[PDB]
Amino acid sequence: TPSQKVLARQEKIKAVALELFLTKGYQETSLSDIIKLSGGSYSNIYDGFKSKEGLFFEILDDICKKHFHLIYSKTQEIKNGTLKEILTSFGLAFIEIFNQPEAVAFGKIIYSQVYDKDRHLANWIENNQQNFSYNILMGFFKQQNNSYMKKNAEKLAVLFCTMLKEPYHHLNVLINAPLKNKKEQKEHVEFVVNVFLNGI
Amino acid sequence: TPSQKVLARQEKIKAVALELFLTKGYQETSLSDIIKLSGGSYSNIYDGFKSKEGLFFEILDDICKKHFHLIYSKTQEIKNGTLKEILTSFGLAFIEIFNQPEAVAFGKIIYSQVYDKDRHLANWIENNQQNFSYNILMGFFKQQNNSYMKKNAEKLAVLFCTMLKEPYHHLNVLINAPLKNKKEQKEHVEFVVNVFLNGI
Ligand SMILES: C[C@@H](CCC(=O)NCCS(=O)(=O)O)[C@H]1CC[C@H]2[C@@H]3[C@H](O)C[C@H]4C[C@@H](O)CC[C@]4(C)[C@H]3C[C@H](O)[C@]12C
Ligand SMILES: C[C@@H](CCC(=O)NCCS(=O)(=O)O)[C@H]1CC[C@H]2[C@@H]3[C@H](O)C[C@H]4C[C@@H](O)CC[C@]4(C)[C@H]3C[C@H](O)[C@]12C
Repeated sequence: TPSQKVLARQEKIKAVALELFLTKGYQETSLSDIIKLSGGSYSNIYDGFKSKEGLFFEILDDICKKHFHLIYSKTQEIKNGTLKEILTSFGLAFIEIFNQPEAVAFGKIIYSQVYDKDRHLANWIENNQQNFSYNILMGFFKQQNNSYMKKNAEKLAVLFCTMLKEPYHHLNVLINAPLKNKKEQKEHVEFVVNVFLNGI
Repeated sequence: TPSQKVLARQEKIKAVALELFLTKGYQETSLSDIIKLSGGSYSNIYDGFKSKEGLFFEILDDICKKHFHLIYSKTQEIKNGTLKEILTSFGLAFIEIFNQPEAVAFGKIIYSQVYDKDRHLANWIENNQQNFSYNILMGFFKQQNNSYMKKNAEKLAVLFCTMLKEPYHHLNVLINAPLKNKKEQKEHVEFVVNVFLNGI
């Protein structure tokens, strides 16, 4: 179908963009580099891919959606659902995702944009709030028959993700600190889940 | 004294460096810009100020020391010392420090260095571990007559600072999200202190 060829073309451009970002580097790579190796698979006209930044964020679109459904699945595998084991299932999947080299590579690209005057990032984050994983946790907190947990649901979701992610991701990104292996992941999630549920 | 003039000279160069960073911008500013308006108050020779990055991190040296002693004082004002009120005194001072425009401006400079091949940042962080504020909390946790708190002291210190700082600072820095006013600060610290001490 024409629509399928359209989508196949978009995917070729994104893969080319990503490959350049990884080999040549995000800052080194220009739009014309991407048009160049996309060939005539990109005709300058019909695109919403109007820039290097726009393409990066189209790639991020997909990755966010992919991570969301993966975390959601792992979490909804548990039907029984104590808060402790839902936290723990969310935690394990979330932290694993942040301990891949990819998470660091993308992290660096985003950090490097701190002085961008086009505000692609702010627009992206504001237009995609519903696609972030913390929403998954937020939904469970609501379901909890607890005054405190329903009313603070979003902030608790965000608190939990933060305790898991930081400052480890920040250090992976800024000074390329070592990732956590599987065991350390497990340990950190459990450590965090206890403090969160039961306090020190 | 010669030693006092030496120090006065160093301070002039740092103030010039900082002023440029704030008005012209960190990336826009070059070492020669700094030498330029430092005048002959900088003779190229005796300095350890061998670069724009080195100067930035000399400025950061002072700021870190200043924040450390300020938090330490506010914390040691309390002699009575329940864990709750020591956490709360550390929290209020810490979060206030991160909700100043300065914290954001410096944050952006650091983030922008993510692709620096000189690794000034990693060296700086590794050489100044003892000067970070989390050490203050770490010391209290040790003093607590608690097996769990003494053995995890550093990680608990780092956990607490993180729950306070993130992801708010990250968003101030990346997309210039609004700072918390005094009331929101107070609210967040208390919110966080409860979860930390007592769990949800
Ligand atoms: C800026 C970070 C803050 C997280 C967030 O957006 N929380 C919202 C809090 S709030 O209720 O609106 O206050 C997140 C948001 C989007 C994140 C990035 C997108 O997630 C990019 C991905 C790649 C993925 O595997 C997820 C991690 C990551 C490599 C992210 C790193 C980064 O620190 C970002 C920018
Ligand atoms: C990278 C951040 C992580 C904090 C940290 O170093 N924790 C150590 C954890 S661990 O036990 O070694 O694992 C911190 C460390 C030094 C921090 C920067 C220095 O603090 C620069 C200052 C300016 C000050 O007012 C403090 C905040 C800040 C504007 C910082 C922002 C930033 O996110 C940094 C880089």
